[PDB]
Amino acid sequence: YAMNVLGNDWNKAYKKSARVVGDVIGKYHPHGDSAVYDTIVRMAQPFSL
DNA sequence: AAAAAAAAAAAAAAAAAAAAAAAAAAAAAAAAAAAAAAAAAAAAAAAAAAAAAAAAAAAAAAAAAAAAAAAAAAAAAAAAAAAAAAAAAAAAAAAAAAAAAAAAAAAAAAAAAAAAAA
Repeated sequence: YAMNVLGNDWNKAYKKSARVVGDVIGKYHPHGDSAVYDTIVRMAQPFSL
């Protein structure tokens, strides 16, 4: 939801993980940046999902 | 073959550390002035020594400041309670010599392989 609200569309330039993690922690998910970045990393990997 | 403990998966909680770059301070370790202390020379004020002397303890005795007695009154110091400072007694400890177990080099000799001769 945070990535969709920011505008990280599949046909647009990449945004840094720091910005997305900061937006998620600030707005929606108050549980520390390291876990959120680990979830983003696992979602991005081609051998996990 | 039963019990027990490690480890790994992924979203969660919470931490820790190494360097660069300049300018100032603070420890901490050195050369190097600078003065005590000590060994070994010559040198020179003090004790000795003697004769010669006269200044202060004895002695008479008055008298004038005195130390014990009496009294009143003020209140310093001593011993008993508590409450802090500061030092030996005893025990503990981190590196540190001693011992024991695993990694790397060593060649003796042979299995398997590669290569070529007639």
